[PDB]
Amino acid sequence: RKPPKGMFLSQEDVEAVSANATAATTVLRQLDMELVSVKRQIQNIKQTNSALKEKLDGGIEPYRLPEVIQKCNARWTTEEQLLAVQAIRKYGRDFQAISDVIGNKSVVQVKNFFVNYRRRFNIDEVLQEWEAE
Amino acid sequence: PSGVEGAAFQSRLPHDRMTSQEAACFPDIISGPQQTQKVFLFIRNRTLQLWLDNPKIQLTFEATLQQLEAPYNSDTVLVHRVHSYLERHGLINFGIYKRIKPLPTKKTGKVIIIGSGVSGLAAARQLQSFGMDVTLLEARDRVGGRVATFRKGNYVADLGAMVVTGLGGNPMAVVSKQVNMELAKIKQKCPLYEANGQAVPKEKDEMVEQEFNRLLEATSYLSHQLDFNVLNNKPVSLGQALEVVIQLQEKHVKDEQIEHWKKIVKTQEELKELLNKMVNLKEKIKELHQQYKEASEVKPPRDITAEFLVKSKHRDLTALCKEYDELAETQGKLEEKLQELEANPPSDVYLSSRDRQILDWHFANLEFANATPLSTLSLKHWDQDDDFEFTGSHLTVRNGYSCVPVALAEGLDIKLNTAVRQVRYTASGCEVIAVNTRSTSQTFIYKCDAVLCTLPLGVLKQQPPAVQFVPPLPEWKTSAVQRMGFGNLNKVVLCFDRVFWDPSVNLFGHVGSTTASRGELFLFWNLYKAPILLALVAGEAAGIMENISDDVIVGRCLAILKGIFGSSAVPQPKETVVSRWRADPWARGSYSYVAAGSSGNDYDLMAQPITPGPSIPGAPQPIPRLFFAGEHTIRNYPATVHGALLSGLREAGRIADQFLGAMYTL
Ligand SMILES: CCC(=N)C[C@@H](c1ccccc1)[C@]12Nc3cc(C)c(C)cc3N(C[C@H](O)[C@H](O)[C@H](O)COP(=O)(O)OP(=O)(O)OC[C@H]3O[C@@H](n4cnc5c(N)ncnc54)[C@H](O)[C@@H]3O)[C@@H]1NC(=O)NC2=O
Repeated sequence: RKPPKGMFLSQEDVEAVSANATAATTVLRQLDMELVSVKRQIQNIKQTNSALKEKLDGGIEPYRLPEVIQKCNARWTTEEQLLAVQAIRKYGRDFQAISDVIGNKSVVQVKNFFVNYRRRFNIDEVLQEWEAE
Repeated sequence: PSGVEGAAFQSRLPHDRMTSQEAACFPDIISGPQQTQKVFLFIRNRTLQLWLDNPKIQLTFEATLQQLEAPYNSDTVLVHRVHSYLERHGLINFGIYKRIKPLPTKKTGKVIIIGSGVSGLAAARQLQSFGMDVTLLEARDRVGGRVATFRKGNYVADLGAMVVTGLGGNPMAVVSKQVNMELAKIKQKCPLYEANGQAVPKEKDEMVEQEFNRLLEATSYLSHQLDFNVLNNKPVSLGQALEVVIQLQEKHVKDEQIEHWKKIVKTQEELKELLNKMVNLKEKIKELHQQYKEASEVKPPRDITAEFLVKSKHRDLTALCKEYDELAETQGKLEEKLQELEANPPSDVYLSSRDRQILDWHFANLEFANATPLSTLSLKHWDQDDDFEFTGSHLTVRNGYSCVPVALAEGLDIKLNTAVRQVRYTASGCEVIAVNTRSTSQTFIYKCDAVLCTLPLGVLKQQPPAVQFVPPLPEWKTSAVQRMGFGNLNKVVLCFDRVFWDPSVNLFGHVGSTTASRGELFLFWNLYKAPILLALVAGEAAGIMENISDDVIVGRCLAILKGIFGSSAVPQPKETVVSRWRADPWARGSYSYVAAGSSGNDYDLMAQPITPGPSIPGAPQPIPRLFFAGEHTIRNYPATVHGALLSGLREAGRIADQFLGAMYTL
C-alpha cells in the first residue's frame, strides 16, 4: 500500500528521474544550484541585517524619559481643561492619548469631559477640525 | 510442523489440500465428496511420513498398507493408487535406498540421458528403478557436473555447489540421511572490512544494511504498486530500479535542504523588515526626544500651549518607546528562531563515499546470489521463487558436495568422456550422436525410445551450437532459451598451512573500492576442516577475472587478506584453485537467473517435452520423444542442487508414465 517509511517514491518523481538518460543528473543539479542560490541569498540578508543591527546600537536608551507617577484626580483645574481642548485638537477620540497628556485624568473622565464641556468648548468644531487633517 | 502434516510440508505439499498434480491422477477423488478427499490426503501424508521416517529402505505397497489403520486401510485400490503415484513421481523411494523386491529381470523401453549432473543422475536412478534401460552420456571425466569438488591431500573445497539452503522441506534433507554428507551449519555473522583493511563499525554496518533492505522493498514497491516495469520498450531491470530509487532518495535529501534553508530566508527576511521598522522608530524617537528637550528648555512659568507641548511630546515619546520595546520583543523571538533552524539542518548527504561503498558490497552479495549483474535481473520476477525458500540454517557439505553425485552414480551405466553432438528424434524413436572428448574423430550412435536432455542452459545457449537438434527445437523452446538468463560466479580456493583468521567466523566480507569491482573477491568463506579460505568473485567482476591468471588473482587475494589480518600473519598459500564457469565448455556459466524480459514461466517452457512430427503423413500424433530436466527447468527451485534433483525426479516420472503407462489413474 505504501513505501518503506521515510523513502520517497511518488508516481510523479519516478517519471521525472527516468524521463531520459541523465534526467537524473539534470534534476539533481537544478536543486544543487537552487541550494547554492538560496545559500548566498542567506548570507546577503545576514550581511544586510548585520549592518541594520549596528545602526540600532545603544538602543533607545539616551531617549527614554523617567516615569510620571501621578494620582488620578477628579476636579478640572482650568489648566487641565485647556490641556484637554488642545489634546482633542491633536488626538480626536484617542481618549487614552488625551488621558496621558492631561496626566491625571482617567480614560472615562476624559469621555465624561466630552459630554460635560461639549457645548462650552465647541468640541463638535474641535473634533471636526481634527478630522480635517 | 510434525506428524503426518510435517511429512506433507517436508515433501513440499499442502497437508490439507490436493495439488494440481493430484487432481490430474485422482480426478474421481478431487471432484468427489469431501470425506474421501480427507481419506486420500491422510493416506498420502501417512505414506510420505513412513518413507520420510526411514529413507534408507524402500517403502513397498505392502509395508504401507500394513502400517495403515481403519478406516484408511480398508480401501486397498485407493492405498495402491496413492502409493504408486508417490513412487512414480519420486516423492517416496528416491535417491539411494535398499531395494526389497530386486529389480525386474528384463527392462522395458530405452532412455538416453544427456549429462550426469545431479538432475541427470536423479532421473537415471528413477528410470532404472522403474525397470527401464538407462544410459547417461557425460562429456566430463566425472559425474556431478556443476557439483565440482576440489580434492588434494586433505584440502576439500567445492568449486561448484557448496551450500544446502536449509533442510526444511528440502529433498536434500532425505538425501543427507541416505548419503554420508558431513553437514555443518553456517554461522550467519559476517564482518565487513573496507578497502583500508579495517572493520566497518556496527554503527555504519547496520545503518547501511538496513538502507539496503529498505532499498529492495522500494524496488518491490515500484514493480507491483507503481507498475514501473517497462522503460522505452525495454523491460526494467532490478539494477535500473535500484538506481532510480537511490536517485529519488538523493533528490529528496536535497528537496529537504532547499525547503529548510527556504525556511531560514523567509524568517531572516521577517527580521529584515522588522529591523527596518526598528531603525525608522529609533529615528523618530531620536528626533522626537530632541523636540521634547527643546520644549523643556522653555523654563516655567509657561502658558498652557507651551505646557501642552511638553506633555504632548512626552506622551508621544513613551508611545513610541512602547512600540520599540514590543519590536525588540519580536526581534528576540525571531533572532532565536534562527539559531533554532541553524542548529538542526536536515541530512547533509543521502550516502557518503564510505556508505555507497558498503552498500555496493550488499549489491555484490545479491549479484552473487543471482550470479549476475543486477542490471540483468528482471525487476518483477528476479525473486519469483522466494515463497518456496526452505526453513532452517544453511549448511555446508564439509566432506565436499561431490560425495552426492558420486553416490547417486553408483549402479548406473554412465559413459564418461562422451560429448553429445547431435540429438535426432523422430516419430519412431531417437538416435544420439556423441564423440570421444579425448580423440574426437571417434564417433558413437545411440538408439533410444526417448532422450532426457540435462544440458546446462549456457550450453543450450551456445552460438554457434555445441549440440545440434534434428529437427530443430521449435521456436517456443528456443525463445525461452534466449530470454532466460544464465549467470556466472567464480570461486578462489586458498589452502594454507595454518589458520590466521577468526576460526569461529565462517564468512567475512571485503568492501571493494569502486562500483565496478564490487564483486571482485568481495567475500571469504572459512568452512572446511582444513585451513582453507574460499573467495567469491561475483557480479561483473566474475566475467572479467576469468581473463586474469591465477597468480594475479591470488595476489589480490593475499593483498586483501594482509590488509585485514596484518601483512605478516598471511603466509604464502600452499595450494590454489580458480574456477572459470563461463569458460568451461560443459557449463558456459554457473546457473540461471530470471533475466529482464523473462519470467518464472520461461522455466516451465524449458521443462515441456518435444513431440516430433509424424513419419508417414496422415499417421497419428506421436508420443513425446525429447524431454528436459535441469536447474533451468524447475520454476519453483531454479539455480539449485535440490531444484535440479527435483526436475530429474519430475521427468523420470513423466517419462515412465509415457512409456510404461500409468496404472494408478484408473
Ligand atoms: C539460487 C540459489 C543458488 N544459487 C544455489 C547455490 C547457492 C549460492 C549461494 C548461496 C547459497 C546457495 C549453489 N552454489 C553454486 C555455486 C556455483 C559456483 C555453481 C556453478 C552452481 C551452484 N549451485 C547451482 C547448482 O550447482 C546447479 O543448479 C546444479 O548442480 C545443476 O545440475 P544439472 O541441472 O544436472 O546441470 P549440470 O550439473 O551442469 O549437469 C549437466 C551435465 O551435462 C554435461 N554436458 C554438457 N554438455 C554436454 C554434451 N555436449 N554432451 C554430454 N554431456 C554434456 C556437463 O558436463 C554436466 O555434467 C548451487 N546449488 C546448491 O544447491 N547450492 C549451492 O551452494
